Amino acid sequence: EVSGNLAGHSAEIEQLTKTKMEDDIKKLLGRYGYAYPRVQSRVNVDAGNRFYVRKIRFEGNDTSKDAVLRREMRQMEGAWLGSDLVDQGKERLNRLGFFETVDTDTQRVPGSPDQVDVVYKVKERNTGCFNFGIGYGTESGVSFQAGVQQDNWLGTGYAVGINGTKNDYQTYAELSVTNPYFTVDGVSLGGRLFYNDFQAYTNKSYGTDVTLGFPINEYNSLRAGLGYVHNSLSNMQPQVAMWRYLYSMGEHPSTSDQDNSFKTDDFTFNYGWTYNKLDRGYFPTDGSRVNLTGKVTIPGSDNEYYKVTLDTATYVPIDDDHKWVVLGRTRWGYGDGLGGKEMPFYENFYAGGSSTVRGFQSNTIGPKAVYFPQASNYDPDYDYECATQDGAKDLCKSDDAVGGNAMAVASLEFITPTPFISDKYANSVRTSFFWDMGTVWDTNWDSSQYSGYPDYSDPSNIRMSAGIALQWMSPLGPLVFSYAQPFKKYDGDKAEQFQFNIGKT
Amino acid sequence: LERVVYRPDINQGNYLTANDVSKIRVGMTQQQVAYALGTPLMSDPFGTNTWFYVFRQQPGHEGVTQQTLTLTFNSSGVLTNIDNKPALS
Amino acid sequence: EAGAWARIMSTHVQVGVDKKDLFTGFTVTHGAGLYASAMFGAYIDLIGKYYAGAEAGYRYHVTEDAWIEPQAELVYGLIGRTGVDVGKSFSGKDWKVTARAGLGYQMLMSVGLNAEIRDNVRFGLEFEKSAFGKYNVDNAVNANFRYCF
Amino acid sequence: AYLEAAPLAELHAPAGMILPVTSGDYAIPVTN
Amino acid sequence: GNWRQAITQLEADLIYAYYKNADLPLAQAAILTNMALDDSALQGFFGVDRSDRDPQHARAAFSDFSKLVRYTTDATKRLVFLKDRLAKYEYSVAEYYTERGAWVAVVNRVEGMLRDYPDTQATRDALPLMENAYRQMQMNAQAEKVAKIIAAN
Repeated sequence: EVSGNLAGHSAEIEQLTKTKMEDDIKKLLGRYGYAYPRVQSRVNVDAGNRFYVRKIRFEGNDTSKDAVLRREMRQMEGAWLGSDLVDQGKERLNRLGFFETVDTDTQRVPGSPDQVDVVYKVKERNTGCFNFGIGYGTESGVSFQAGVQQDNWLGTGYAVGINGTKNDYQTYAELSVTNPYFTVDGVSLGGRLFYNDFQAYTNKSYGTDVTLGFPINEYNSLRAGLGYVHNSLSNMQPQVAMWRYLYSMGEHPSTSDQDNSFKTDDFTFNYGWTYNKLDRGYFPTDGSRVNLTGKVTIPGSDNEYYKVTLDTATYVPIDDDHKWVVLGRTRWGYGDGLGGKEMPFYENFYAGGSSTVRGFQSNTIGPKAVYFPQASNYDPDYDYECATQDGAKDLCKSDDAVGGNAMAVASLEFITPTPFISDKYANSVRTSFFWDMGTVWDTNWDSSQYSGYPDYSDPSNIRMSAGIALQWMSPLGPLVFSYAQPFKKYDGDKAEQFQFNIGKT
Repeated sequence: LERVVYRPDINQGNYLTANDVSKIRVGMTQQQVAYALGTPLMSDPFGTNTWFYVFRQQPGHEGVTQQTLTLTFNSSGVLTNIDNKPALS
Repeated sequence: EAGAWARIMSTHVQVGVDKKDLFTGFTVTHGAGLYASAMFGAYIDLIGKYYAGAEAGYRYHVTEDAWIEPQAELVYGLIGRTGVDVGKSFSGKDWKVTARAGLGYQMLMSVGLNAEIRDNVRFGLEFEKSAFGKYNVDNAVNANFRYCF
Repeated sequence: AYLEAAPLAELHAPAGMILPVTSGDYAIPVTN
Repeated sequence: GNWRQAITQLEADLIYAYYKNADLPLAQAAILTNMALDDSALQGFFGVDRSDRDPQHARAAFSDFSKLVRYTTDATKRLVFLKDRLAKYEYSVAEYYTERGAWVAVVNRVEGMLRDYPDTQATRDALPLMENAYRQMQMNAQAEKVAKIIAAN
């Protein structure tokens, strides 16, 4: 039987009842606002007093602006205390990714029977970094590379970064500024500008975009935006897939003619949808994340196409102490054109690399270029002779990836404890086992005209590899190292068994 | 969009219920009032011996509901008046 | 420490003796040459066959933070060549820096520096030049810097 | 920078108003 | 001498050398100024207002300078500076809550400023915040009192 000093909550306590139930009762009352109930047991519960929160203060925020932490709380000052109104605040801070640890505490107000002090403690993480360097010699000249990226710029909450490079063959730069909080209610605003002039064929492009978004629920948010890209191409090497597109656009390049040009002006509309219930920024143990984005063209553009990309992952713990965890990952996407227009090749999907599929060379998975028989000053000993009139008299096969219109990648990763625990590694290094596989294939591939060549429309040629990976959030930023051994490969494929990259994505 | 974007519920002030408000009577001491209702959250910073109990809630995509209770005391700490405003004008 | 060896191939037969620290030997066929090596901290690497050349060197210590190491090698088609490396290490209460340079006659020369800061600053560079060869590098430099916030 | 800080000056009340009682802290004595 | 000698001299006075090289974790072995822990070269260069950062170090510095006063001529002005810097923190918090709408927090937060920093500029600038907060409700007498204190000053 159950009895107690309850404020009428007999139905709720009966529902709870129908050895640990005493704590579920404590949680129920904490939701109502009793900070220190007493339960004895044939159980008698003394609800106690109602409590109010006197003030909220933070310690350890030496770099971040105070507004950054207060905006993430749900419990307001001058209101009754609730357990649900603080614990979510604790989870909320972890999702920013700006802290090493998050602690919570409840203190009594001296001399005040019904008031408490709510205190949060954080340790700020070193997360940003700036790099530059040069390369110079009389043989090639001097090249420059520099840029900066930070998630939190001087503690103001703004996500910014500037990158670019200049060398003898290409000019590239981008600038991005995003404000995660434009209004007090969580409305976001940001965008970017870029320039990409690649002189090597000739490939010159530039453009900008602006994106708006806002939350719609506690775990869901929406995004939308606009942008513009300029594309001017010239002297492209004739290819079957490339000319299919050109014919779709109404172009008629001369047969095997290296002297050509093409430019387009494409206006697009951006949108997306996200879900995020993860309990950590760097190393999560629970929840799942879904990121669905895409773009469509609008009237007045030269190209007519759409693109949808899905990126999601799920973490499920095995051990009660979250030392054994299993991670699933999958990526999906699809695109096409409208009105008879093919999707432009510069938006094609690529797969492979240390980031997307381990053990394969970056962007080497997928259909390969098929070159037509011209002449050049590189024919004697420097050019791809089968692309000229002398090296070949028919269509030449190659291993040159062109990208596709559809892809699918998935992997299963088994996350385990490290070989040992140390103060510098206990919460900074994690190791795991994985199984990676995926596939990229084309559409509108006319296998009836080209029979002696591979059929790129058959999605069943699945690429697969496996290996071991090491993650480290080093003082110089995230780093991931891994080794994998491919098992299933097809003619034209390339592999890299030892790969690493920056641990960002 | 103004009515679409999610907003968290905001609570302000002390909790009140009719079951407890009806228990206050003129002649009670400050200790009896604080015991029955709890510690006041607002007072007159400029010296008036009065306590303010304000219950205000503003749910998302909802209007504002509130009740204002003003308690006045004499120099002896004895409650002199009960100002009950069940709703905002 | 010593003994004879022989090997055969699918009618050709090659024989020789391995005899010993400086180790020497010879080889003949049934098509001849000599070889030797040593592991002291000095080393010897001698190869002579009916192409010739030899490399030898030793790491010398000058200071507790500096060293000199000759590693000269000769190549015969005689092409003169030699290589002697030097270096020094630096440290402090909150830092350590290593600088490196060298010269190898053909003549290749290079310099570089590696600095290690307390937590978020990494810097280094390299420069290459050469002289008196049939080809030469006049001046080339590479450098990088990283600063983390 | 600290040498450029503006001077402090106590606020006064209009007749009929009582100011909050100064807390027992952050008291700076008059010095030369 | 030179700070370069002071570094060499570290092989063997220690507090000065730690200060000169900003060895702030080592200067605490003396247990006078810990103000260096409230700033950053990057924040300084760009002119970032540090009023919204953690004030606990400033509070400790205030306590130690008070103990020393209870060099004095400059320490007094430093105490005035730190007191004003502390008042700015409360001001910023009050503005945040005003924007969010937690008017009850605004009223209690400002009242605290009135009790603790009655002589700083931050308090005079904060005063208009209470009138607004009172005008979101029907607590007109407090708004009248605030208007009267504002008009006098």
